[PDB]
Amino acid sequence: DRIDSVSQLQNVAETTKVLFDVSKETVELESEAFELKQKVELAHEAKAVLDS
Amino acid sequence: QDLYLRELKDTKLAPSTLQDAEGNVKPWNPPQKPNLPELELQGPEALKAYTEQNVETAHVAKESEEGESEPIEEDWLVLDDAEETKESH
Repeated sequence: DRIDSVSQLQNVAETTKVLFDVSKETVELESEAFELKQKVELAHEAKAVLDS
Repeated sequence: QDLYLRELKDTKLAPSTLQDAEGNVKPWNPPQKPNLPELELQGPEALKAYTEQNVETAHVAKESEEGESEPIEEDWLVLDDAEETKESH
């Protein structure tokens, strides 16, 4: 039974490193379009005033 | 013929000073000038908001930081809590 328990995570821990790696960027890489959000909302009011 | 020409001429007397020229307006007692080009020129921005969205307030986006760059007091606690979870896992 302990053969299976050890073999459950024989391949997991090293494959979780790239998992832990990429998950960090994919979470904390949302700032570039956050600034684009600032200019996208800047565009809407620019359209809004001229439409007004 | 004349009855059209004279009313065409009439379009060059009564409304000629109205919009064709800027001689105010004779038939009307209220004036035409201090309504649209000065009071209602800001009228479109009297309907919307001024000095905030017509100026448009191009504002710097508020900057958000990371987890205070303080890993040692939380990563090991998370590691200690990871021990707690994996006993329950």
